[PDB]
Amino acid sequence: AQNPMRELRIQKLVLNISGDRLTRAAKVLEQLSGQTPVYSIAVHVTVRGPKAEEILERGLKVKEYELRRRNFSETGNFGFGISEHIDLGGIYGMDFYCCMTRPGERVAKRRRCKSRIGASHRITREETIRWFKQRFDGIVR
Amino acid sequence: LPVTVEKPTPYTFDLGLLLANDPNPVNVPKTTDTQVLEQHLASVARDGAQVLINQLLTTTTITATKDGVLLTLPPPTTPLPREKPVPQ
Amino acid sequence: VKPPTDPELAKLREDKILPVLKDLKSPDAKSRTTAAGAIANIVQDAKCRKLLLREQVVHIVLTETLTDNNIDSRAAGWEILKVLAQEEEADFCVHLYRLDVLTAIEHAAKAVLETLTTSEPPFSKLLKAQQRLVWDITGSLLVLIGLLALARDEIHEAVATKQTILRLLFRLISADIAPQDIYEEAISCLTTLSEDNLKVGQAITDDQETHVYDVLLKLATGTDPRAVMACGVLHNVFTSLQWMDHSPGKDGACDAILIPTLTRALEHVVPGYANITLLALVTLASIGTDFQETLVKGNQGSEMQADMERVVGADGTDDGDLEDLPTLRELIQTAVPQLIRLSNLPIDSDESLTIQSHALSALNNISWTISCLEFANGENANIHNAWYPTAKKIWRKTILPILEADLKLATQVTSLAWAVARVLHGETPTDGNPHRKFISLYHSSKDPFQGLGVKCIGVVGSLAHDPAPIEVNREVGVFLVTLLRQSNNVPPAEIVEALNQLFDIYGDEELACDKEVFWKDGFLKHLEEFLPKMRTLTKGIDKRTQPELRTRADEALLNLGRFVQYKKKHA
Amino acid sequence: RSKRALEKRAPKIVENPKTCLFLRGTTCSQITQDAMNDLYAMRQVHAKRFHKKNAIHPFEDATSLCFFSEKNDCSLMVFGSSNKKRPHTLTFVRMFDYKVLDMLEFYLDPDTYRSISQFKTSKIPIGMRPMMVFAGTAFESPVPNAFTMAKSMLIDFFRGEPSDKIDVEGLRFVVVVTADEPTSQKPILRLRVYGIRTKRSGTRLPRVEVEEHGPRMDFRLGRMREPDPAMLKEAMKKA
Amino acid sequence: AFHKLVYSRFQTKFKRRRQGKTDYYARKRLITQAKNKYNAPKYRLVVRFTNRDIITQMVTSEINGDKIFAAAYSHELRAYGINHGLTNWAAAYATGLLLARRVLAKLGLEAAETERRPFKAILDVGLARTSTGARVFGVMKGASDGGIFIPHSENRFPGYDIETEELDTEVLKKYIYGGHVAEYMETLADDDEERYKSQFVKYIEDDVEADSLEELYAEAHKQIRADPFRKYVSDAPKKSKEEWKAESLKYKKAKLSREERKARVEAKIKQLLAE
RNA sequence: ACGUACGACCAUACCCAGUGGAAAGCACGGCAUCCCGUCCGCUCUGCCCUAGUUAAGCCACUGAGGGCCCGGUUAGUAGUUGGGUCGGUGACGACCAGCGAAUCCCGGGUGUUGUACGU
Repeated sequence: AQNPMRELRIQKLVLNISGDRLTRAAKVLEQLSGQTPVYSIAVHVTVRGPKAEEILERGLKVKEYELRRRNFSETGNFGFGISEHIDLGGIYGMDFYCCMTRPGERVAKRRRCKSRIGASHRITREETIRWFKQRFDGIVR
Repeated sequence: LPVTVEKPTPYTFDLGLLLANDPNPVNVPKTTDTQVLEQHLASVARDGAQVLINQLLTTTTITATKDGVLLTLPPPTTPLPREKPVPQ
Repeated sequence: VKPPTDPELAKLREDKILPVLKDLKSPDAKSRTTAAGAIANIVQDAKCRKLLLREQVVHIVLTETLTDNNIDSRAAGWEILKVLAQEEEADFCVHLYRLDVLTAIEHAAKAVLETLTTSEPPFSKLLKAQQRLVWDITGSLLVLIGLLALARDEIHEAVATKQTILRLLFRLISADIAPQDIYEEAISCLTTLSEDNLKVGQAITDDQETHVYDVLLKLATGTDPRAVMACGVLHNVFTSLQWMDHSPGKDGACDAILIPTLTRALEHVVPGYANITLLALVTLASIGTDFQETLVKGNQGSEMQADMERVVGADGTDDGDLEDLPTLRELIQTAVPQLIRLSNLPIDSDESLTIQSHALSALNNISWTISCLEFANGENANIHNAWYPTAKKIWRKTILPILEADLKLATQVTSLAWAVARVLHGETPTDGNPHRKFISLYHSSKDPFQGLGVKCIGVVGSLAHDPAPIEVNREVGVFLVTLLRQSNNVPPAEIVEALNQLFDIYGDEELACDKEVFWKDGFLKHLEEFLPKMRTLTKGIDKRTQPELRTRADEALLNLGRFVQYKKKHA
Repeated sequence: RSKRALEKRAPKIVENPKTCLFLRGTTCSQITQDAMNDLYAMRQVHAKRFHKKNAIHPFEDATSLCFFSEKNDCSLMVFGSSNKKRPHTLTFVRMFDYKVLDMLEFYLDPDTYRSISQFKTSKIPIGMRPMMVFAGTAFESPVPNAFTMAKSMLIDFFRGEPSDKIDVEGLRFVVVVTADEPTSQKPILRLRVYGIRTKRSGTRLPRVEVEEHGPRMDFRLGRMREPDPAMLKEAMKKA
Repeated sequence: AFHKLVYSRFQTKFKRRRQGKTDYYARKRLITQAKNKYNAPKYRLVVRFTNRDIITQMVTSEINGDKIFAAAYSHELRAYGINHGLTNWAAAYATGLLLARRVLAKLGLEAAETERRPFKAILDVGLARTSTGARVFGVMKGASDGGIFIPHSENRFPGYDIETEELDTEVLKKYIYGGHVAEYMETLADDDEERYKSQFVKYIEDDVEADSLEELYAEAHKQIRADPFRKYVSDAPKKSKEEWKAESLKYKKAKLSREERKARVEAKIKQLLAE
């Protein structure tokens, strides 16, 4: 049947903004994420933990809980973009890219006994779509 | 059970490579049973190794901090080829 | 130089070969020169030249006539040997090589170079008969060294080894005071010698005694009429020295500089001399073929997450140009519309038929070279943006009126249309339903990968590959499934390419064609029925004859199993 | 990083130990693979292996051997091959300045061959060089012949790393190669590996006892390509 | 998404590299270093950390490949008094001390040919990262304090500054007797209540505290130096391994034999070829 | 027999797709004070084996699966030595020796094994 150890989980939420303009945008990512962003032409920061779902919830609050079908990738990750950062809280356009993992991802990234994750445990597109419909009560069209 | 063996030809030992050329002809029984061939070959090898470490222990040793008694070896005298020749 | 006996026992006696051989063996130079014309006329005829080779005339010429101190007997011997070379095939050239004609040919080249290069008599004050005999000698040297270069690969290497003959070619093409036939033969022999030869290109670009590369570059840059015959030689130099867009040599050594003058040659062609146009089209097709390994040698000398973030974020845009590949810029901007204009000429002349055939060949080469580049998921975007409206122009101007109307011409336009449809990917202008014309061509059609039906299957797969009017995709899918059910009367290459096109068309489930065409027509049942029959026929293919077809059919079977499992899972 | 590699690749006055190379032919019986496995186990520190089944013949053309020796810095090669004419062959090649100096062929008898795994004692530790004893009349010949060449390459195989000081806690293993006297049939060379267990029945010196492990090989020497005197005179010299 | 296009020229790696358990480059570097250029074998001390356990053998390299001299595990420390946290630094030092005592007891430190030599070793860390403060150096410190001689520096010990070469021996002596766990328990007890109960459950129910942990580890070390050959039984020791052999055989999914393979081929012919 | 650690042969062990795994061990997992390292406790390092879960890793089995391997064969052939004898103006072909492949085909296989500690 189903296991509690195969439930979906947000892994990360990378935020990316594309001389002086990068310097100004680095402070915006620093005040939004709370961490120091890194350069590449473009700046980006990686956000994990319980604040990542808060940032993604605010980003879905910008797009009023509606996302297109073409945005959900076939790997399982999904992303979108907002052209103005003012309504989150010079106009800056930034995109939100989010990755989905189950428990047991560490078997692909550890040093000792690195292995491939199984075929029945890999995340698919339709499960991500069902998760999106279930949690935030958003409609995919 | 003696600790030395006397053969008609003297051994030609070369301690630089831990070597002992033996010019005394080995008498192969040439029998169908391989077992007696194995004990004859092992006896010849036993005599060779006995002469080898007897000539090794004849050479002076020195105890060391590494805690291993070391046997000083002469430089190698057997001619051998070379990987790459002498520069300049 | 063994004195073997001559067993003359032919049914037809040598009534005239014996006096010709006696006159050739005579010590008189004028008699030998007079008999050279008769011997050449006899050698031009068939069924009697073999009797002259039974006389061992070639050894008598080689060790006695060509070794004579008088230059006239040497000229007659070289005329005899060049006539015998022109009449007979390359095994004669191998026979000359095994008698060491290369040492004598280099000695004669050095002697004639010493007589022509000297300014002490000088060469200019000589009589017209003497200089005419000298130029006839050099013509014999050039035609013989060209045929020996065309004989075999090791003979080509041995000719490229000798420096004196290359110096003679450099002095001949740099002095340019010879008559036009000798200069043209020197150009042709440098063309044949420069193909895939590092040594010839190095000697061309490294000469400072005459600076031959400077003269060739100056000629190729200008509007000199014969200069286009030189240009491909430089192209062969740029084929040999790896002087291309990724790493140019002296003065930005790329083929793009060679482009416009040849294009200017295309400006010299008018609707309603032809060797110049044919050589220009051959050189352009050569550039178009060589641009493929130019690309792979350019490429020879995390990211997936970034590509997914770019694709999913809907941030796709078009910018930039082909600044890193200027040869492609000069080909697309100038050469492609000129070949389009040249292809659509009136067909009132057979010369125009040959010109149109070579133009379609050049367009086929450049279109296949461009279309083999991967444009999936927006990679190499600027090249696609440059090529796309010109590719639609090629489809509108060339493919449709030719297809409105020869098996060879149909094969060429099918290959060109496949090359265009591989990069258009369903954005082809559907005017007058060209896929129905392709279906009619394939039905009228009735080593294995170059058939007409294979290219017809390939083009009708690509036209509906991506979103395009559902009815075109419906007709293509019905045709492909009808081909797959009746697999008894088709070659396996057609089956392999039809399966590959069926994988590429109906792959993902996001498209409307998967819901509207694939599941409504029940193609999965036909594929599941087809799987054991295609397993039997791919077990029927021998491996030692066509290993490529066997490997591609095994790949087709594995991908068919994966595809039917995918469509069973995704419903 | 490549500076130390170039320094190791450079010729040096005091020679480093030679890196052997084991490579396999197109056809190879299981006996020849087991023999190369045993020899590679006994030369485990200074060796390299190729699992790519290279299609070369060492006696006809030696260009591929020169290419492999310049690419991998290998001055000693063991090539295993199998034919209907010659059932199990191991050819030993010594090369000098990336050109072939000496080659020899050993024909192995498959009926009397025993691997290391079939003896069940304590084995030799990795990298400890064994003592050598060469008992036989055939090794002492005035003219340079086959058995002197076999001695001159089995010494180079089993020498390992030279040292002028050797602790007594080694010296526990002997490699015994023996050749019959040159009499019809060609003489048979024999390679045995033995371990030394000391029993002190004598008052002063210990008495050896011999226990067998390792390969049990019966070679017959075959084809040969002797070195040229020009390479021999210049590579036999001493610094 | 499709077109698996292939690869008979693809050559696999070794068995213990596809599983990712051994790096053969570091293994070759370790066995070459150990030779000493004298022809003397050197024993290398391996240490591997699982979750819940510490595995410490002391291996030597052979042709068949390896011979365990003496193996010390973290399980039998439950026989010496310590029962909670058998993975931390203090258990690592205890396992190193137990391993050194075991290898020095079974060495004895009838016709030997050597005609009081302390023991020698080489540290093996495996695929574990060799950062400072890592418990591989705890096992190494336990071995080097137990009586064997390991060539080592104080660079990788914890409580060691990096911009000056001073080792705070108070911090090291705190980690030997598990003082970091003690002060962590004190901090979690004072400034928290949920985590100090969520963790340290077996510490709570067995009624141990900071100074009790320190004296208990000291008594454990004295017990290790007293009699290092105890035995432990934990859960369910059904002995007489033939019983375990029968139990494993009657839960093993057996294969199909050659007659059964012929029967399966006949069934496949009747089901697919003959439908 | 099964499990771990360390290994030896290094695809019979890999690749894809299905079904199952008692005991213990492996894992997954929990936490971020200290040692330590990051854009991010993701990896690395430290603390807890309590709560969970065999979903994946791992192991086992299945598949007219792809691949791979062993034995017999294809061959002392092709090819090569233009190395030697006869033809052939030649190109080259017969002939005699030495060296000497591979697919196809037929039969079988899908891991053996060492030390230590356990269930």
